[PDB]
Amino acid sequence: EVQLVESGGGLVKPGGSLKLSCAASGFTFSSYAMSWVRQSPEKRLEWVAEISSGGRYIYYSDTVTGRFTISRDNARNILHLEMSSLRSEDTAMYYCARGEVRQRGFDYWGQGTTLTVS
Amino acid sequence: PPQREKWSSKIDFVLSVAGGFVGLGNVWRFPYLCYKNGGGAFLIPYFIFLFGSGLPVFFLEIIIGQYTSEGGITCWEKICPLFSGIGYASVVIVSLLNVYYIVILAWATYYLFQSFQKELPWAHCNHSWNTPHCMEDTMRKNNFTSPVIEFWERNVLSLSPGIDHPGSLKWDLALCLLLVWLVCFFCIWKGVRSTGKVVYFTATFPFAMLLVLLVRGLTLPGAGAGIKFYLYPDITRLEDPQVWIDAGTQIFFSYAICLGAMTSLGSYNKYKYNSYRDCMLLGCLNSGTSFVSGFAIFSILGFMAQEQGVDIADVAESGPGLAFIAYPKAVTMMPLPTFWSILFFIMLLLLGLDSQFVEVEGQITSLVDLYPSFLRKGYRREIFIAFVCSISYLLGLTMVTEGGMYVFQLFDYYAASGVCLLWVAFFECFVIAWIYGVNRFSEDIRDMIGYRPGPWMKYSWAVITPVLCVGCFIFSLVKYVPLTYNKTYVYPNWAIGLGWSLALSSMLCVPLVIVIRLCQTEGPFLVRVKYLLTPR
Amino acid sequence: ENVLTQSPAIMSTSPGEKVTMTCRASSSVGSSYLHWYQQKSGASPKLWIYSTSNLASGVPARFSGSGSGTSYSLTISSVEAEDAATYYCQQFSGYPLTFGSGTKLEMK
Ligand SMILES: [Cl-]
Ligand code: NA
Ligand code: NA
Repeated sequence: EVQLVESGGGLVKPGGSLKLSCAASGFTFSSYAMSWVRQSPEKRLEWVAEISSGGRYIYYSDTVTGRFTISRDNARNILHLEMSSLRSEDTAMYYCARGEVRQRGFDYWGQGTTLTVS
Repeated sequence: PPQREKWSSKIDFVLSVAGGFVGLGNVWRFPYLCYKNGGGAFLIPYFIFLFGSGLPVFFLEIIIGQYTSEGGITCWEKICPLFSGIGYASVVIVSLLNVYYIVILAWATYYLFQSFQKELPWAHCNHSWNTPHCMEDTMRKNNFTSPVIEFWERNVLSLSPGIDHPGSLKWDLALCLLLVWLVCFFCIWKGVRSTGKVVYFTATFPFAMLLVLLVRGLTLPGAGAGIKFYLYPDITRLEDPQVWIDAGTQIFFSYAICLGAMTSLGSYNKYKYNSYRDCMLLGCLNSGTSFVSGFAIFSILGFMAQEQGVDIADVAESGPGLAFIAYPKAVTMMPLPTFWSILFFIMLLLLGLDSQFVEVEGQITSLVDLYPSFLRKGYRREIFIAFVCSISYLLGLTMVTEGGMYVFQLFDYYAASGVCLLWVAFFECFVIAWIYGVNRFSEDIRDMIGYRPGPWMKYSWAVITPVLCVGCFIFSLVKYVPLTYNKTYVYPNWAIGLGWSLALSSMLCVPLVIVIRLCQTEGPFLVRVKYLLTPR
Repeated sequence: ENVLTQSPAIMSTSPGEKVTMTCRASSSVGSSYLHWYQQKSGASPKLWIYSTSNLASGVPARFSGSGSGTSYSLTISSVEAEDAATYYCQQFSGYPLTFGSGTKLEMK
């Protein structure tokens, strides 16, 4: 049973930092690329950051292009998302999505972590 | 230096492989390798190498080109710089292949020019080049040799009775070879490639003519015995190592594997281009072309065996002139045989010319990827085109002499389609699978195609292709039988040594480059290896 | 970015009636890279239609997808009460990945 459990949801100050933790289970985490997708309170989905199967190909959206860091820990089968300079327009609902096949898409999602900036 | 260009269209890559690795190795080489190795028993290692090694290393080579955006040699400086000698090995293999492949097209052009008169010269025994043993094919059943065999052996080849006697240079074949090299030079140095014309006439008419030959071969009487020879295998023949290595190198020959040609054609792909479905569809096209042309030519051979009253394995040449015996013999039973002969040898010229353009382009692309800012675009690169063509022509003149057929069989068995192909394919798969990593290369492939290669490609680069290449190599060595032309000629020791010299000059580019790079870099040997395994 | 302008979010249709929703792309999606996601009320999204034609696991046969290049559409043959959710199209081709806007399917 493929299960993605996100962690690290909480309130931070503007300009602060936070570190989410998508803990994957039930499958080999090393063989699937992982993406962080956030959902605004206006329910507008936006892809945030994708890391590849082994962590050498890392892609960012233009809203987080120089202040977000995404990493894996293939030993512990857990995914990260390091945030920096968190502005007001970054309050969202963060999902980790197992996006490995580009022609299959984000086939397995997980729970959520409410990031609140105030 | 100018940046490396990409393909102008998606179909420019597809039409460059479909004319590139679908050529004379399908309509000419697979027939006599199947014929020489018993017919039915050849297909089992053929399909084993086709699925375990052929399509995997074909897609691997194209996708190595697509990742690195480099051709042949410098593609290995971004995967494993220690094993950059795979690229030079590929360049040596493709150079020797260019030489004897253009010799094949010289024979096809000589048949084309000899087809222009109103009576095909391989149809009757009335010519100066025949023997008193010449009996017509219909009169065989009513030590006798057919007119097609003596035409091929005594007018085209003018076959001396050994490689020790080269005889004299055949100016007929020499001028034919010069004409085909001028055609190859005019289609590379101009850079035409017939972009507005290869969509229909190049892409379909060879396959349309192959379908015509299929329809002709299946309607000949006695074609069922030839197809039974083609398909029904002898398991006792599989115990001999020549079937396995001949089928494996025919797979690695048909696909332009261990040449740098498919890396070079993949190097012009866009980065985010899905090469997997194109590689699979075009590999099915290549293997289907070989298997269909095998059906056609072995139906013709079964007819020839029925007509001449001789066994199927003994009716024609068990050597590199099968497509110039059986196919012209089938041409002599088509309505208006002169026109169909002209169309057939235009077919062989088109197939071999498209190949020779593609692998000459791959060799040039590799050798200009080595040196940017020297062979930039012209006035120095254009001279080097003519230099490569002239040296390959002059090396091709050794197969034009009266004993040059033996030099051809030497080149064909050894220089570019033997243990050298197994060597370089094993080293490609070993490097990618273990020194680069199946998972690291699969991550690259997902980054640029979209998905990781499955347990077919991953385990084929990891286990299946290395175990097939190592097993066939050591099985040919531990049960060695020497090269024989047409099952009767025994090659001398110097000729076998020359063939092994060609094969090892293909092989020894890998250990020479490994030793050169382990001697150039400074430090202890473990540090030198660990520096040269890291991609750049 | 490849901004995917989708159909307006507020659409309200009776159950059992054939509905559709379009997804216009600013760039050209390769038609094997545009996927559709169904996100219910208060839950996480899940993959619904991938490569704009195929149906994901757990997706009923009443759902379908069509279109290529620029215009892409999701189509339900007969809407049930469990189809009330928000649907996002998403090109998964260009490395700045973009989801489409909301298209909220509600009952009457
Ligand atoms: Cl073949
Ligand atoms: Na060809
Ligand atoms: Na071929």
